[PDB]
Amino acid sequence: NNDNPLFKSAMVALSLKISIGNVVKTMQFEPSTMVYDACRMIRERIPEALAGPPNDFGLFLSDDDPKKGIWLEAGKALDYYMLRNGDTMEYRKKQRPLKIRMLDGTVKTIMVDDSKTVTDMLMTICARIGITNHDEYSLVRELLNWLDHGRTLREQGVEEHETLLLRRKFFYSDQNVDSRDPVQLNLLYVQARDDILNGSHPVSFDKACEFAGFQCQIQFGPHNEQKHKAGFLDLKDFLPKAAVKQKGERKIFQAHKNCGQMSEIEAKVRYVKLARSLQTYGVSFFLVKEKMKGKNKLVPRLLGITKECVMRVDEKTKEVIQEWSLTNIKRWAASPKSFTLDFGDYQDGYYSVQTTEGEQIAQLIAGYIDIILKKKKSKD
Repeated sequence: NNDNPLFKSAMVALSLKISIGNVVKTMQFEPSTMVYDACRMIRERIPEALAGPPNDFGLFLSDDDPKKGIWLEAGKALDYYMLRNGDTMEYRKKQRPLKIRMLDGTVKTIMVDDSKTVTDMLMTICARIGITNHDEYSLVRELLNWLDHGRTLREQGVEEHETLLLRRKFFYSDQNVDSRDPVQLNLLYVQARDDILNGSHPVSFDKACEFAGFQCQIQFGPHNEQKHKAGFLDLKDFLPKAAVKQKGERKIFQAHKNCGQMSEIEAKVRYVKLARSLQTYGVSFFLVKEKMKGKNKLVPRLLGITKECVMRVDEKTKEVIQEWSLTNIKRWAASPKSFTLDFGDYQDGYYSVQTTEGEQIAQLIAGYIDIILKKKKSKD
């Protein structure tokens, strides 16, 4: 027998455990409290919440599956988040370290906001490195597994120990090549070289050996028959996977010889101009399976996307069977198994093919459209 002089009924307040590091205090909020207000009361009742400027801190609901933890939006109210008495929010630092592979082999570490999408972080990353054309850029895990620009790193399963790659994804505008800025020249070189080498830029066997000849001149200096003889080369470092044939060593060394005493800068300039001169340059290819009239077996075929068109290309000859301008495409739709283009009245029938790349294809087509729309308003 003992009543409680402190008993208060009809209290309709969220009783939440606030977590900051080793510390866990319990605090009371009115459910309709804006999140930016909850952070404010946290800062006024727990001194460990003053360890950094407010803009660096947020409320975070954790989860056994890290991809499912969420940062609460400043503009919402606690009850939007179906909070029940006894739940924990962490008042948590928003900045995480992120490792991007640098051109000199080092890895720069950039602080990025764990609460923002990959689109937003790309501005941060390019500014900290000094890239101007950031809407042409994207990220891949070091390990063409492009990440999703409309989702955070956390919700795609990218862990903080992972090192990421900054690569050019869209080919909308090309600055001129200038031997007077060797740093910029080396960028354009490294970008064209990696695309040839990894197979993003398909090239003939003959051409793949000509690039390799330039790459030899750039990495070893003028050809030296004494040191650059049979067996010298690690072909996987100099040829696309498709191109690796020991017939190539002799062919690469010839091209290397034909450079004579070309300087490393002239070789880089000649490498970039050659790549830019191929009709494959700036085209993203995807492997799809078409259906022919009659033929119940599907034909493998390449789908090429550019800043101007979508293209049906032959898997071997690389010649363009058919090309549709992006302005002739009314809508598209992807599935985990298919990709489909609607052309409106420009054609009788949809274009539909099997591919595991439907979503990647759609993201490329939509990204080019978004660059085009952004460039049309900014020229008005």
